[PDB]
Amino acid sequence: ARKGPKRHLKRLAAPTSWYIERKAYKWAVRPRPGPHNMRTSIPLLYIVRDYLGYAKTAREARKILNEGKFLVDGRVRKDYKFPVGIMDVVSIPETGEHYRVLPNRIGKLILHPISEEEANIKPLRIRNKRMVKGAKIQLNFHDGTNHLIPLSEKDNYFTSYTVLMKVPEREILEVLPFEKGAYVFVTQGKNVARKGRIVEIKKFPMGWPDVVTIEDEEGELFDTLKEYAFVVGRDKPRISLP
Amino acid sequence: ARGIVLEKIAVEAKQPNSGMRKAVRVQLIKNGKVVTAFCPGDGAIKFIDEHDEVIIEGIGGPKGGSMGDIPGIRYKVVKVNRVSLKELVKGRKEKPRR
Amino acid sequence: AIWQGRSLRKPSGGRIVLARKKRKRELGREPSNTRVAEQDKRKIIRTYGGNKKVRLTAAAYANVFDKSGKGRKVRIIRVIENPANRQFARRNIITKGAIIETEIGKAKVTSRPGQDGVVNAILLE
Amino acid sequence: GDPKRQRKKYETPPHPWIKERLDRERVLMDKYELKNKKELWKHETQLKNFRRRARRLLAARGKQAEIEREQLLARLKRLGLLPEDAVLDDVLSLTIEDILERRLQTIVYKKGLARTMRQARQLIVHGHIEVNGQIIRSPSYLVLKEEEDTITYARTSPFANPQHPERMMIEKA
RNA sequence: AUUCCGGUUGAUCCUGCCGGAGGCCACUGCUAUGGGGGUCCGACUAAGCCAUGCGAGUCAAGGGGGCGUCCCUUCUGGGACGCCACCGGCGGACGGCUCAGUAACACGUCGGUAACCUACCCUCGGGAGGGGGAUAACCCCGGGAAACUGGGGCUAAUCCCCCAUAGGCCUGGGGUACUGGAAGGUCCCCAGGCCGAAAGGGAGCCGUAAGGCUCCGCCCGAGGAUGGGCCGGCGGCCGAUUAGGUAGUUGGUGGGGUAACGGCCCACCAAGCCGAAGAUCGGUACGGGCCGUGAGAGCGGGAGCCCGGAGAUGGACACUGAGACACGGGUCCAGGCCCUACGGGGCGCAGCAGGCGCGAAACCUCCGCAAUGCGGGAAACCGCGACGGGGGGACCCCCAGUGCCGUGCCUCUGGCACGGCUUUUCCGGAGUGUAAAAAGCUCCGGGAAUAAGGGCUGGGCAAGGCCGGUGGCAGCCGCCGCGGUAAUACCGGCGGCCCGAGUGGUGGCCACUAUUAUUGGGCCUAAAGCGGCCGUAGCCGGGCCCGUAAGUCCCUGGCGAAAUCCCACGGCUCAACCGUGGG
RNA sequence: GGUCGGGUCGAGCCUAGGCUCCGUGAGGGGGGAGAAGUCGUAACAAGGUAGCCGUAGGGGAACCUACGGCUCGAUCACCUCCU
RNA sequence: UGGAGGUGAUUUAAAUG
Ligand SMILES: [Mg+2]
Ligand SMILES: [Mg+2]
Ligand SMILES: [Mg+2]
Ligand SMILES: [Mg+2]
Ligand SMILES: [Mg+2]
Ligand SMILES: [Mg+2]
Ligand SMILES: [Mg+2]
Ligand SMILES: [Mg+2]
Ligand SMILES: [Mg+2]
Ligand SMILES: [Mg+2]
Ligand SMILES: [Mg+2]
Ligand SMILES: [Mg+2]
Ligand SMILES: [Mg+2]
Ligand SMILES: [Mg+2]
Ligand SMILES: [Mg+2]
Ligand SMILES: [Mg+2]
Ligand SMILES: [Mg+2]
Ligand SMILES: [Mg+2]
Ligand SMILES: [Mg+2]
Ligand SMILES: [Mg+2]
Ligand SMILES: [Mg+2]
Ligand SMILES: [Mg+2]
Ligand SMILES: [Mg+2]
Ligand SMILES: [Mg+2]
Ligand SMILES: [Mg+2]
Ligand SMILES: [Mg+2]
Ligand SMILES: [Mg+2]
Ligand SMILES: [Mg+2]
Ligand SMILES: [Mg+2]
Ligand SMILES: [Mg+2]
Ligand SMILES: [Mg+2]
Ligand SMILES: [Mg+2]
Ligand SMILES: [Mg+2]
Ligand SMILES: [Mg+2]
Ligand SMILES: [Mg+2]
Ligand SMILES: [Mg+2]
Repeated sequence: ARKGPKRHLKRLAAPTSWYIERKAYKWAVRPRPGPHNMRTSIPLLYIVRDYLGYAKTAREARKILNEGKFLVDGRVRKDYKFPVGIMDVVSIPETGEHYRVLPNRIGKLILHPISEEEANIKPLRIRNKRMVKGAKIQLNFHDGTNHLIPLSEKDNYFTSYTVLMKVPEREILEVLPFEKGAYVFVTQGKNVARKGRIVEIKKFPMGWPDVVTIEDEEGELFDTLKEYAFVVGRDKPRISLP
Repeated sequence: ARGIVLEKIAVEAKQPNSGMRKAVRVQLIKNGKVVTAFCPGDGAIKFIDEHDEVIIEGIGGPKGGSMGDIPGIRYKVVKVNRVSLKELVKGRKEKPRR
Repeated sequence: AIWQGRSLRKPSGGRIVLARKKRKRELGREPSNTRVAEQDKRKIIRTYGGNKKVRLTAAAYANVFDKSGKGRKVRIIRVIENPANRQFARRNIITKGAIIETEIGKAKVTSRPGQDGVVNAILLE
Repeated sequence: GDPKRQRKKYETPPHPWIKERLDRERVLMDKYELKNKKELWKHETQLKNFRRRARRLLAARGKQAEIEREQLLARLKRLGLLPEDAVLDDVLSLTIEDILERRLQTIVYKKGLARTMRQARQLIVHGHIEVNGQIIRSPSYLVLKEEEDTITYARTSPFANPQHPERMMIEKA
């Protein structure tokens, strides 16, 4: 980029979390800005063409998308560049199937089949929280979206809590706090895709991030960054996880 | 490198050898400098003429320099008027334009 | 014309040879020498990213504030002094920190008229 | 830096004219009817690489070393170069003759499908031999133990007829 | 393979350098049957100069027109249909090419921005009220050799301009709702100012109409995302026959300017700042992932693919825009060049092909948007010398051929004579393959037919003590050495050896070399201990007890892109190559 | 958009001063090969005056002489110091 | 048996291949 934004992406420089054959072609789809970030999502064309196999070429994948056959978090998505990320729900109603997008033990994105009932809810980690005009509270989530709450509720939400949201209506139905004994699922790092319970929380001076110790099912204790630990239940999971 | 022949000469071998080694003075196209080049083979000097163009390369001695009983000569002729000199000395081919 | 990129000198005193042309995003602009006049005059500058700046070139009024929180819009007589430049007071140049005299007394300017477009001052007792 | 360059799979001798090595290699070339030196050198290199992996694994310890140690043994017994109860030290007693006995040319001659090594080479090149239902025309292909006994004449070959004149002469040996 | 061999003497043992023997890269002599795979082919000299064609468009569901075929009536028309250009919108700042400049916060790596900008996209909270205006197209008349360009008439918009409201920014006084490690930040209430939104537009049905019901859209606010700007610590060349260097220089106070912090620039006050642990100056050079070689320690290189930087004949400088001081856009100077009716007007392939010049040194003025992607469009789609497909080339790597069998004879390796066999390869066909072709692959007919060279032959070093020429002449010779009429060494014949679709010559790097020595060398007589001594920095430093935890060791969090390397398994007949996992 | 005033920034151009580099260059100077045109015999044996180092003067040329030093000097006699 | 030092001396001329 000598003078302006980049609009292209070579296959060899594609993100490491995609399932893609890196030497078969020169170019890859450059994802459009949207909900998640580059390291935690993938364009929808690779879901339709490469993962599911409902289309052989890009041209007939686009015709499938334009007719409105794929839903992401309960909403119709037609853009083949749309980024699909961690904890989203991919729904195909004409075939009656639903999936949740989750990272692998190696850090790669995969589709986990789920029930039709569980497809109505999306968990959202609280990334930031602020005051807004009229003296109301804005909650900023991990997928980039936002919600408003009245000033009387300010003590029921804090950063790193998880909110279970009904989609596409966007209605709150449960708040899961971040504390000892909560159930967490790791989303990034060396211990990615491991899950368990919270034992201890540690803090440090001068803006170094805080760390958590987690006990798994077989009884082993391991550490990770606090912001890598995604609350999913009280003492049992509230969603289906592999 | 490529050059143009200015004259033919003969160099005496060093002691205790005896004989005359046939060579040419060559002016290089790229910078105009003049160097001496050996003409290998029996009767090879007869295939060279004044104003002819030659291709020269290293003679192959120690430290990338001269060899044998002829110190002072660092190069040898490989082509004459774009024909291989080895062929001409053996036969198998003729020197063009008379 | 006016370049704000980097010094051509190292802290040791040695010289630096430039390795590229001047980029457009590194340029400055002419200073606004805000004068005292009978009438006001301002202009609008289109800036980086398609933004705007209001540049005041001649000022006739000031907003004067007290320690109690009440403000009054009054006219400017002259510049008594300006510590920024030794000859601004002679020319009646107004910048942040200058001392101005108004109909209600002397005041110290708290605004940047070249950037904000207005003159705000605190009244000196 | 520099992008990848594809490199030779065989190594050349450090000195071209050593009498003892020349005699030994001439005997091998005559016995197995190889076409040129580089072919022989290819097999020599394969052997060397095996030994170099065993030498490194003996002096190693840890978790990845064990996985590599068992993978080397498993591959060697799949190719038929070691028996089922061999250990790592047995890798160091392998000879060049062990590898050449696994060539498809040699195995075609050993089973009695040809009368000579040269005839086995022509049978392979012309497309008369099938290996587990597939026709392979490379005489240097190394035969796995699991497919050694499913090696026959191609079902579309002239030789797949017990009354063919050339097959009867092969059977007379 | 953690290696040696020849050369100083009449003969010997050393030191020491030269040569031989291996790998990889560039040019090159002679010689060549087939296929497959790959990140190969005007980088070294000239970032020299360029004829011709092409390398960036798209939207009719934003808007008035031109013209045509038809339907209802038509004096006139209204409809539907299909092309054309213009106004208007978005893109043209990416992609592609090269390595001249640069020894620098350029690059690698860990952090910071509470000191910043961001059109297209995502979520949430709100808004779309009232007015005005010209103009292209089109018709009249034209100018100029041309490049271009003038006056009058008339017209529309999601074009342009105003009014209101919402909103934004600066300053002064209070309150403490939020995030954070920490508030010049966010939120609430008073006060003085300045700046200041929008297209309810378009399409389709249910509508007798009234009005719904969808789709694509317009503006403001908060946050994210995407693409960037700026800053710091640490790391990576050569020279002392370059020793002192700096004066907006280094810091402070008060301002300006910027998207933003800053001597970035000014006014005023001080004397600071760098340096023998190498400043300054000079030389050479784009940095990294990586690549060549070696048992390793090391030594050498950094064109091709990926990421970052820079440039568009040289030197300066602006307009539009979210983004440029813009390779196929604008201005000046300098230097070449093209067309002129002589008044004027234009052009720089370091895009793909192609030409000239330079040289030892590098290809077709071809086919396609079917695949991968990008821009535009509601969509079907359209364009793309990116990319994909072929054409030329001893680029690199992998797999094959130039016959096989039996019985006889010979000088028994191999050649010849009989009898038989096969068809990789070759010639002619059908199918599959392909965007279309070509290769490739499966079958059918013919037939051993269509296919071996280069170097060497005294020692090192595998291979002749044979024959014919020449006669210190001619010639050979990496080194040692041959040739003076009875040459195993020159030239040639016949033999023989090595490698083989290849094999020789020249130049470079590593190894050889413990001839650069940390691992690991030397200095009495061979190169080499200052003529002698005192001492500054540096390096090296005696025993015991208590403390600390910087060095050091162990465990565990966050990082060091992909490609490249090693292993197993799987897909192309195996392989080269490609995928899934481990390292 | 033209004309004028002022401020400020600025590639290029001119003159002079100093260093730096390439190209020719009358004349002068040693160095290396060649093979012998020439004069002598200095280094090797005690090489026919032992050789050599430092400094200084002299000579066609190798070289000679003076003061201080080294053995990397032959022979005979005597003396001293050791094993 | 074999070594290390010191002081004295040395009877004309005699080039070259
Ligand atoms: Mg922080
Ligand atoms: Mg590079
Ligand atoms: Mg000697
Ligand atoms: Mg050597
Ligand atoms: Mg060029
Ligand atoms: Mg452009
Ligand atoms: Mg560009
Ligand atoms: Mg420099
Ligand atoms: Mg940096
Ligand atoms: Mg540095
Ligand atoms: Mg307004
Ligand atoms: Mg400031
Ligand atoms: Mg350069
Ligand atoms: Mg470099
Ligand atoms: Mg290239
Ligand atoms: Mg050019
Ligand atoms: Mg070439
Ligand atoms: Mg070309
Ligand atoms: Mg679109
Ligand atoms: Mg021999
Ligand atoms: Mg030779
Ligand atoms: Mg003879
Ligand atoms: Mg001969
Ligand atoms: Mg030594
Ligand atoms: Mg001494
Ligand atoms: Mg001392
Ligand atoms: Mg001690
Ligand atoms: Mg420590
Ligand atoms: Mg990597
Ligand atoms: Mg297979
Ligand atoms: Mg395999
Ligand atoms: Mg791979
Ligand atoms: Mg004498
Ligand atoms: Mg005498
Ligand atoms: Mg004498
Ligand atoms: Mg005298």
